[PDB]
Amino acid sequence: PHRYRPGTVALREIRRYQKSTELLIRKLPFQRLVREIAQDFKTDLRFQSSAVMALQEACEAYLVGLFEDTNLCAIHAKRVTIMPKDIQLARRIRGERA
Amino acid sequence: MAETLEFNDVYQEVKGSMNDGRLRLSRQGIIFKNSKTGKVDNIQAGELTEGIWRRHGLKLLTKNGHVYKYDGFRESEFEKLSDFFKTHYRLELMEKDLCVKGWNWGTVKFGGQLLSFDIGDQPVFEIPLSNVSQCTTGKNEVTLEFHQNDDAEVSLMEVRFYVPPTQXXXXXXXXXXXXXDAICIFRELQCLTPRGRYDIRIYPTFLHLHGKTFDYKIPYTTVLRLFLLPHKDQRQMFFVISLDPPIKQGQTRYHFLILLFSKDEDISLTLNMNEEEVEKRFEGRLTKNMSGSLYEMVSRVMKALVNRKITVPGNFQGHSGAQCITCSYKASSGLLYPLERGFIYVHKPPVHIRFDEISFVNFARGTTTTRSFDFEIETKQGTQYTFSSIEREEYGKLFDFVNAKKLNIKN
Amino acid sequence: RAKAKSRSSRAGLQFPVGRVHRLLRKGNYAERVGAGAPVYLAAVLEYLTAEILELAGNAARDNKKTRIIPRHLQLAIRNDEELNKLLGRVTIAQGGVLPNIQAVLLPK
Amino acid sequence: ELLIRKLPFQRLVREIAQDFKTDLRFQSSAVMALQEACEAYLVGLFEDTNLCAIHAKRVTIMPKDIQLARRIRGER
Amino acid sequence: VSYKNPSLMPKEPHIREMKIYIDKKYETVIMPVFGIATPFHIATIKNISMSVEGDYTYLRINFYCPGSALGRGNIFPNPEATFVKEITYRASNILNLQNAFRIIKEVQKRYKXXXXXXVKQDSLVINLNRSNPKLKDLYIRPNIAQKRMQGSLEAHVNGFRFTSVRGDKVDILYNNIKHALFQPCDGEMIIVLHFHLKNAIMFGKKRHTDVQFYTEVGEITTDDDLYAEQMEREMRHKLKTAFKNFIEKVEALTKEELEFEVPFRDLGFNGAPYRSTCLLQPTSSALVNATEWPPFVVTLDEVELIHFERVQFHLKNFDMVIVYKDYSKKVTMINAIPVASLDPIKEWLNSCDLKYTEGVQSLNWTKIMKTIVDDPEGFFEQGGWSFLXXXXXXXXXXXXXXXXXXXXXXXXXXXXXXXXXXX
Amino acid sequence: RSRKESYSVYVYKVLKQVHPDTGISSKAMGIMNSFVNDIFERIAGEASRLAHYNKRSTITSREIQTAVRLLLPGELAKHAVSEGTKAVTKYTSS
Amino acid sequence: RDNIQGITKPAIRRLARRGGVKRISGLIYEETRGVLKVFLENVIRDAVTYTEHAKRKTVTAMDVVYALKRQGRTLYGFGG
Amino acid sequence: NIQGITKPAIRRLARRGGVKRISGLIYEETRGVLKVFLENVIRDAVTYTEHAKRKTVTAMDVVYALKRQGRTLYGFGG
DNA sequence: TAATCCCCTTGGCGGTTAAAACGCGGGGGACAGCGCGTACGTGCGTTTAAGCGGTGCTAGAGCTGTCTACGA
DNA sequence: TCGTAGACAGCTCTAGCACCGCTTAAACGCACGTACGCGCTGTCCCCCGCGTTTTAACCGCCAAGGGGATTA
Repeated sequence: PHRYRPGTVALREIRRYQKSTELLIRKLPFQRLVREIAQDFKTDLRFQSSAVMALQEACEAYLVGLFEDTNLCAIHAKRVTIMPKDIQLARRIRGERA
Repeated sequence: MAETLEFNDVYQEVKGSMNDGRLRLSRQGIIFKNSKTGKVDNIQAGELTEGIWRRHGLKLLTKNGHVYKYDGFRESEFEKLSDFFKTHYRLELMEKDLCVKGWNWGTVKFGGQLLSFDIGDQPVFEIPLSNVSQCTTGKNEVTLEFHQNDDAEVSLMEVRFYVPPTQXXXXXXXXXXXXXDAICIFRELQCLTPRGRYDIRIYPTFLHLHGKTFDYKIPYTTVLRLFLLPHKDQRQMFFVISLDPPIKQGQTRYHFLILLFSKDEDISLTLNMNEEEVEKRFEGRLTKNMSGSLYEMVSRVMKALVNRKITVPGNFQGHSGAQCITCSYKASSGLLYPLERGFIYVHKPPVHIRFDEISFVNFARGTTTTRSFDFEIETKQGTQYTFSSIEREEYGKLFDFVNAKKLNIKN
Repeated sequence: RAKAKSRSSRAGLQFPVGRVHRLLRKGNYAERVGAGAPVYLAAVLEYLTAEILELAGNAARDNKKTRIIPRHLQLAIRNDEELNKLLGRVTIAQGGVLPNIQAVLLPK
Repeated sequence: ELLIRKLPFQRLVREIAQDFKTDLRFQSSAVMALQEACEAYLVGLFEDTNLCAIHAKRVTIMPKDIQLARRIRGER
Repeated sequence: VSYKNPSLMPKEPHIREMKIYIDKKYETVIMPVFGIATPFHIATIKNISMSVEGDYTYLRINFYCPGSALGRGNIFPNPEATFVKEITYRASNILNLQNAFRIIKEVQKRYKXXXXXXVKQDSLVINLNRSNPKLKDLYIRPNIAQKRMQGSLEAHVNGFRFTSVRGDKVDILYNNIKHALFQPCDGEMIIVLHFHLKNAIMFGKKRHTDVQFYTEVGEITTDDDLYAEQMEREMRHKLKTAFKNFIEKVEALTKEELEFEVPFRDLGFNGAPYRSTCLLQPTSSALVNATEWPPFVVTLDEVELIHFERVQFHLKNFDMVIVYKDYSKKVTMINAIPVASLDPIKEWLNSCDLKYTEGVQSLNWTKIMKTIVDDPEGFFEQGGWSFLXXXXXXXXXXXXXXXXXXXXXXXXXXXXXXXXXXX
Repeated sequence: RSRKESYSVYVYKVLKQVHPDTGISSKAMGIMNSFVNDIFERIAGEASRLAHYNKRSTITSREIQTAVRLLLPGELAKHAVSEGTKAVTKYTSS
Repeated sequence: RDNIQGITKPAIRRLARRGGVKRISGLIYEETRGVLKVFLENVIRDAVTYTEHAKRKTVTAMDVVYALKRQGRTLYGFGG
Repeated sequence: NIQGITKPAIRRLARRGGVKRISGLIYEETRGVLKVFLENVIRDAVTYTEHAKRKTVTAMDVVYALKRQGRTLYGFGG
């Protein structure tokens, strides 16, 4: 029908999302990369399920505060579109990678 | 009567501060030799229309259309040149001084060869369209682009105007002068100077940015140097061209043609020249149908256009093996590439500094680790520019490379 | 022994103070520990967790529902003041996010 | 090295204590460490904000630069 | 004009050598228009700047035109003549272009020094009468010099005269003052008789309107006795009673014609109309912030209505719009207002007789003035100041009909009940 | 059923003294049982270093409450001070 | 094998809208992948050492306890 | 009191911070942030002395204070 | 503390629908440019209070007997 | 139920504590030219919006196994 006004669709999206919590990420498409990464450190390392579940929680948990920090950086930038500049700058505040 | 006259020192104004020539007279017209180039122009009695004595020389108007702006004369040349003239012409010189009001209100007349502008029967200029190079219009912009043929003194570059709407008109005969195969044609060019996405085709003595809003030319004379530089992630590549003069919008200047390519710029090209003719022009190098990395594929053609060598990014691996680092400079933090003979600062602005032109360099320190080092460079022209935000390993790589360039570090 | 009249019953509370001091003798943080030191912290925890549950019941009234969900917790703690600054670095399992919409993200 | 002069600083530092507990004595020596910790949480406290101003593309500074990075530091 | 004669020459014959030139006494630039050395009156010229690359410079000179003399009123006697806007010269450095470029700005200074703007009030009738209101320890702000001027104030049958120590007389008429107000030194730094004029009168260096007279009650020295506070009481109370008697003397001459209203510090708040949070106070006809320099004196009579700004969560400091009656007077924003003083200022508006509005929203206020100075009812054609209020828009749906949760919710609940203990 | 000495049951009572009927996710019961230990540790290690600083091998409740004054802000800190104080003096009365 | 691309652009977008942002730019994707996986590796590295300290052959959730103890980024309720 | 934070001392910090144009409200802005940074490090120091039951305050108080602050630097044997 | 095991992890999968990806249509928002007015930095007079040399000044940190009482 | 860490005096003594001059280097404020913040822009452009294809990720169901928990 009428393609929707800008933002209004995404406003309904974020209103749908701010209540919700559960995983936006699949299990085995994530697990496959995780087991791939773990073998690079060392072979012969099995996983349990629940640790991977908690890590799939924890990675999203790390990313989401980063996302809102990046959003506040765009609020500073006063532009609708997101920017690659900010994250490094956020890490320039966070002292993560130098 | 007398048959000639001579002044080997008098000028004639040709498009700015043109220097001396050689007045010679004759009983039908004028033999003006150039004392610079030996160029002799001749005027006869069938040509004479007008001459008026201003602030000083024969400011003549003939039936060649020409505006003979002779100058470098003394005051009573008004007599003695007229002493050669007196018998025939039926023309004397007024003391005009066409206008000295300094008041803007007048009318422009498109001259048949010139461009006159009047303040109520009192004009200020009658300028031929040879004196302009190119021209754009606007509202109310009237752009008269003046490119000097290299006089070291004062040279006019641009005069724009308040012309009213030119109701039922425009810059008509203003835009009526000199006209300034496509060898190859490009598609989807990520333009950075100016910003946008336009294309450039390749013309016999120049090139052309074809675009949607603007449309620009790239002469083979105006180039200075092929620069070939990457992005530091090597996902992109910086296609920069050292140029002189910059191109303008009237407001900004484009000293360096900056373009952005990716690493993915990989396609075949087909040159619109014959297989003997590609090396009749190229000489054994650039064939009709080559391919590959367009950042290199285009620039191979660009080298044979410039007939000048390749600027290569250095092998200096700074922090994390990167070939550069960013630094805070001029409302921006941009990368600084080391080179064979210089440094280049992307992006806004592009600033190149050669090694030899540097007088010295110096540092400045805060106390904490977080990029407290503040590094400035003073050139031999007296100018010094300051580039902050340097870490300690960045200082190690920097300081070692500067010492490898044996540069005067004031400390 | 006799009747197990608890030290915690002599504190009138719930936490296993003898087992708490047993846990204290695991990390073994000094050669001796005062007897009220397991009492004091257990009292503190039983106090503060009760306030946490009191706020969680308020959030359940906000939910108008029955079972406490983990999304209530950011509804409690990320709406709190002393705990929110106090547990800022703490990430919350299945906590959700707070409803935080910017006014610049709104139309004319 | 050192920017803040001693006595108007340290009289105000001693002025803080009565809000917590009045009538207390102090090392003169401890005050210098407080100066160091102060100027420690001054310069790096300013550098990030200068990075915000260059992300603001400005020569001057604003409190929007101030309040942002402290939240990005997790201070508030 | 630039010149009148060919014999009105440049000060040097330049086109034999092609050198730049300014004629100062005729106030004109003389530049070759491709060899045509033409003069130009400075009053027809905007400005000048410089760029350079290598040694090759570029001196742009913008000239006055519609677009430069205006935005494209005219004191310029032709609407539709062809003008110029700018020129741009290029030379190099083997110099004087910059050295004459620096001479240009003070020519702009000397012209507008020569061509300035040109309030002369009536000469105050000094009368050394019986009830002559005179008072001591009186300082003026703004001062005659940059130094803080000392003297006494002497009220007369038609106004005030701040006779300085030097004898300088400050004639302040009855019809000049709009808002004569008095703030006591009650927990203050001064005790001020402000006299908000209606005419910026020329004295000292400038033409001033908000002029105040004050007596400091400060405390901080940089050189437990209970006589220091009692000496402070002697300097405050036992002198402010004589200050009230001076109020009685100046109103033994006005008889409350030129009033001195009481501050409302119960309604006074540390807000920022001059973008610095000082103690505003209402009076009987003026919300005044004359406690510090400069004094904010607003006429409450010329206020159409009041829009409260930033009436929203997490805003302890909010703002307010003084929607004036005279929209030609620029709308000022009283800022950093406490939330506790919301309803007190509202009740003050109920005493100010204004049906007010609130909001969080903001817009370009000069744009709203240009909307409303074209027609005093034309912004009232937009619903008036109900445009401040919302009006929503059309859409598809809110689409939150199935706003539910886990129908198959988790069975995590009562763990157990079987338990025991030890020691 | 996972018979380890996480607490999980005093919670199961002290809700019922403030909300006698409210269901709970046992997930959140585990959240709080972890949360107990999460503050137990930051009491314990800092109590250890404070017992080191005076060079005193004993840890009584003043050593607890000083770390409490460190670790908890304001009036709820003072409330916890009062509630621990009344309990310690209650076992002093025993 | 290419499982870094296992995270999808719309899942990235649902994270961004759960992150509560307004407009997408497609450049952020691999950036976020790199910022993600390296921090993951920072966790995984000393996480391996914990099971090696337990001398076992299988990763448990006791590992991420001490991992977040090193991070100061702890969750709750995950002792089992 | 807090007015003793002189603008040129602020500019010494700002040019040590490498900032050249500085807004005037930042002067009064940072003064409260100073006190915020003070009060945490002073409160636990008071707590340290009260636990140490003394009349005087040491720099070891600052040592153990900045440890809890996560704001630990060194320079005087610690 | 060496056997024992059963209580956890795994290779690839039958089914098939909600989710992932390219593209066509079209539209939404950055952005460098044009002024244009403006406030903090520089030069400088002025204050002037602060670092330091010196006073008199006394109450608090520190370790040694001691014998003991709450944790072990 | 034996034990030793530490609170209660006690001496030492000394690290500060509060001022008065010297003087002398550091901050306040007046005046001012200006580099830069700010409003309107216009132009191109880069994701919505499905459209269509696809496609692969997850439930029911299979056995295979394996290594950490669990018992004197």
